[PDB]
Amino acid sequence: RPTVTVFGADGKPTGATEVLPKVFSAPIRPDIVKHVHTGMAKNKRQPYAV
Amino acid sequence: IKQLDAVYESKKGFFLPANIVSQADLSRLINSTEIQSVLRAPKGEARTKRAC
Amino acid sequence: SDEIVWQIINQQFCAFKLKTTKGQNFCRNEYSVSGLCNRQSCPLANSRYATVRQSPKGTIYLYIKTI
Amino acid sequence: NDILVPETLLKKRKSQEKARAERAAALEKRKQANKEKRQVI
Amino acid sequence: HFRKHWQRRVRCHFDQPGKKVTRRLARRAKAAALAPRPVDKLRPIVRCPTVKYNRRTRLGRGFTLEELKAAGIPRLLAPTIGIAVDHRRKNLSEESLAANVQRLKDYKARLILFPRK
Amino acid sequence: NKIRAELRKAKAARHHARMEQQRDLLARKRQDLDTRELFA
Amino acid sequence: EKSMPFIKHLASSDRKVRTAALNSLHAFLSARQVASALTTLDVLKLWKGLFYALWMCDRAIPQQNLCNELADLIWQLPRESVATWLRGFWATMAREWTGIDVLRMEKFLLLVRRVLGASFKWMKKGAWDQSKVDEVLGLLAEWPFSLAEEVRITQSSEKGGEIVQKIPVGMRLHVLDIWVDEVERVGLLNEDEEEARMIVQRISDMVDALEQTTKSPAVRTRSKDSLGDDRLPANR
Amino acid sequence: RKAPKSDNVYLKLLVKLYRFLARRTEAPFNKVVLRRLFMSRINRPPVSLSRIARNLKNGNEKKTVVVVATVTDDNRLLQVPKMEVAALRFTAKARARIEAAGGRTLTLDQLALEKPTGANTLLLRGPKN
RNA sequence: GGUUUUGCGCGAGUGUUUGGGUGUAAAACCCGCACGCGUAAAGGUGAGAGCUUCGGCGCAUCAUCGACC
Ligand SMILES: [Zn+2]
Repeated sequence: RPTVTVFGADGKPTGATEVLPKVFSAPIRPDIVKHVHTGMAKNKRQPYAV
Repeated sequence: IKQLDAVYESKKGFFLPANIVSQADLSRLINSTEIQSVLRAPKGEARTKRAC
Repeated sequence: SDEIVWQIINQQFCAFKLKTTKGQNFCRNEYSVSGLCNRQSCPLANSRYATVRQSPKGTIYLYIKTI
Repeated sequence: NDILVPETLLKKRKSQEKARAERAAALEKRKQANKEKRQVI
Repeated sequence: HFRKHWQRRVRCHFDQPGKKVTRRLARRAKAAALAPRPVDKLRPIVRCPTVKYNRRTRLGRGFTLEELKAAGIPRLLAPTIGIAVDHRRKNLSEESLAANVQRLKDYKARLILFPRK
Repeated sequence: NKIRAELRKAKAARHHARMEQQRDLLARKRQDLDTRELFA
Repeated sequence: EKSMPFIKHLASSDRKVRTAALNSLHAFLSARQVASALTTLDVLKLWKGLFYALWMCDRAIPQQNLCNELADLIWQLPRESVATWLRGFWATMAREWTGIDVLRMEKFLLLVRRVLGASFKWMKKGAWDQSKVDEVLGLLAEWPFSLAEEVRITQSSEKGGEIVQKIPVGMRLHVLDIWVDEVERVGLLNEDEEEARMIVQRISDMVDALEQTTKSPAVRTRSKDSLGDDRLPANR
Repeated sequence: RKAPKSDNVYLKLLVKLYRFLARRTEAPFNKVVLRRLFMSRINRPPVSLSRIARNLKNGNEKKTVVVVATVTDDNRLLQVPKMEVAALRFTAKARARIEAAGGRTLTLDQLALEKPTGANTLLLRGPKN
């Protein structure tokens, strides 16, 4: 799809449209997302020991 | 949405990756006029009748 | 990209998926013809779809989704 | 307002028609070969 | 290489995000005191010693006395206007001299000076 | 000392060889119907 | 350059916006001074937005009326620019043949049949205009029934660029299955007319050339079956 | 085998495509491409632009060179001939150098769409170890 | 810290996270010079997968004779 419609403050279409960027046509890779998200969620962690 | 093209261009050392598949709709790949014209006749059905 | 959408739903996660120990999986989507999580009856993976639903006034409607 | 048949469906029906006449012809070829085999055995 | 007690002398770095905040606050604390002035003093352009890094060029410690006098900056004024001064370094070639009295001349063009009282 | 000279010169020539390769990759990387322009 | 502010609206998600832009493209083609000066670069912009006009249309009976409306646009144009318009259609639909998914392919296969059906209708005035004959069939020799795998667009100069468009095999196999159906519809298969037998023959010789000189096995079997149909004058 | 080792959804999509083409076509090309899709990374070595060019040095030009691997660029090759390469992945320099010479880049699903039986193709494999 | 194998990104290059910038603040996002490892500093014949205008091309790899330092 070339364009995406821009909606107004009232919820109705304004009449202006924007072109969808190329990042929305990128590959969708669940294996990549899962691998990064597993290590990403570890990066906030705060150490514990006895 | 205007900036989305720019922020992904300004990322050095990275470009928008090329997919290994151009048409991800597999039904179009298989149920096409070009593929279906060249196939062999079907050797059987989905359910095989018990012979003996 | 209907095959890619099925690969995320079936293998990874679906919010409408009910898993039982009895061997069959169930679909909690209200727009499903059969409450089962197979490929032929997924409202999400199938861009073109049909279902039949009942309004509380008693009227039966045919819901058709096009791509 | 007639809603004509999809174009890809037309190619199925032509392919299905050739397959049915082929199966019908191969059935009669198989039947006549079986009749001759019962006499020869 | 764990023959000695490496258990008693192991140092982690969980203060790495916290030390960066302190270091950036120290640069902000310094710039509150020296409010119109830059944080860091001006430094000269020098050539790296060895044969491996002869072709590269880095910032030195301070400007030579001959570089300051050629630029027109008095020696006793330079530490008070943001110019670092090195008495140990010598020039030894006209290429080291000309690169630095261009740098000090470029510093003076971009410098705005306010009177004493 | 002529031996220790040419080990030092070899390491210097190895480092200068890498830096020339970095520049050459930069030089190589330097060397209306579109959808973002038609529907703009 | 030409002002074409309606190509943006042909891609809108609202049908009344798209209908207004399609009515606006009627006005652009009607203006005979601008329409006589349409370039190859100019028509490639139009058929791209016309492609997304059909790409967005929703239900079946809307799809058929739009396909017919896009077919009856050749009559709107002047005679000087009819050849480049059909060049735009075959070049655009070459660029996006694989990129259409399996559910939207039905309405675009109908669009090729309706446009090729309109081309054989246009060539009517020997009761057939020979100047129109070499244009439609010559453009049928360039994209569908070609002997080269690529078609060169525009001319090489200091003011021009470079567009080389491969003809996909799937386009060849579609025109092969619909070309007899279209020459029957407008009436080339009347056996009495000597001019009509000439036009049927020269495309029949054209596909027979594609039979013996292709390398795709898919084209080889599909072109043989198109020759072997009973409605053709030779096989009757 | 029974299943690809990969977790790419698109690589499983190509195996589904080439399981069908191996089953419903006599062509041995579809059988070997399917077997190379099941392979691991060390069993799919990359092919340089130079290795493709030296298998085109005979009258093998105007053949779709097909490689089930990643095509890499060779800086030791100064001139790249015109060629239609079909592969899994192209590196950024390799894709640009193929396109600058007037050549063309394919994916394996586009290859099966254009030549399903592998007609007039040229299969290449990368150097082992 | 070695090593083998699978998945993944990039590819003759690769590695943001010592550090700097920024922040909804131990997250996320960005990268200036270095640095580690690596790369750099075309022959015949015969088999051979695959293709084929059925004439023939011939991957990888092996073997045999050559070429050059
Ligand atoms: Zn489901």
